[PDB]
Amino acid sequence: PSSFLLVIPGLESVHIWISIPFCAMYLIALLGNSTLLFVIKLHEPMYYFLAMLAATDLVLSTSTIPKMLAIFWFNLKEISFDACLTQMFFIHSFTGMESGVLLAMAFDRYVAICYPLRYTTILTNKVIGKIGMAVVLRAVLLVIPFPFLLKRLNIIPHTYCEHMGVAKLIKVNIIYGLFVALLIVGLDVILIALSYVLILRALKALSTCGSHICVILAFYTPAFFSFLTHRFGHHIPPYIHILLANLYLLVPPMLNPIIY
Repeated sequence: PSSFLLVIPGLESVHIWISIPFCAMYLIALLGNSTLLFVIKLHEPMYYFLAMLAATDLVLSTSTIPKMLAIFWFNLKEISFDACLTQMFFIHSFTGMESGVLLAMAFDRYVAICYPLRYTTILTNKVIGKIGMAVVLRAVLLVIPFPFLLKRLNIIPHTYCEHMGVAKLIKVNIIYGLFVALLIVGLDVILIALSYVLILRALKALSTCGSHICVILAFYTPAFFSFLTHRFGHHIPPYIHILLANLYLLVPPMLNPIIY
């Protein structure tokens, strides 16, 4: 096909009033990430990982809001196929990178707490760069097959091209979609838990790790809520499902810069 006609389907009567929270959240996220990157322009590995997280988060947020805002305001609901594939790949790759960055931050905190005297000699600008490149390469490689698999095979009740939503237009893609979740997100939980049990097994030094727990709580718990509502949420009408997905995707960009 040439174009896709995107469509909150239940609340089709009033649409201007719904766009105010999304516009405000996008502006807040953009301003916070811009300030966080500007302040660095503090040369410590943890701050490097924080900067990478902020940059990836900002680029992810800027790739979904404008289409939704345009649909809400200008009622221009046509998206080219190439744009849909690009948006899908960008969204999924940036979610994977964000998870990888969180894992790297946890590792840095562990190596700081358990080895306070060998913290600099172990983490070297070269090794940190290699770790970051490895995380980016893993995310890109694991996100690269999705557009190809979809292109191997016209109304979307959503606001952006989601792979699960687009795939409804079956029994094979879901296996890989579940495998990738338990490789870049499922393994992050295990490694973070193992890096926290080891730290606690080892007071002021334990309070520096407090801010990093809030980010995990604000980024993982919405994911668990979305997973539960995407597997047992049948009685709820679809517009609630759309609002919940948008909120779960958008509020971590709002919360992250305000915490750090």
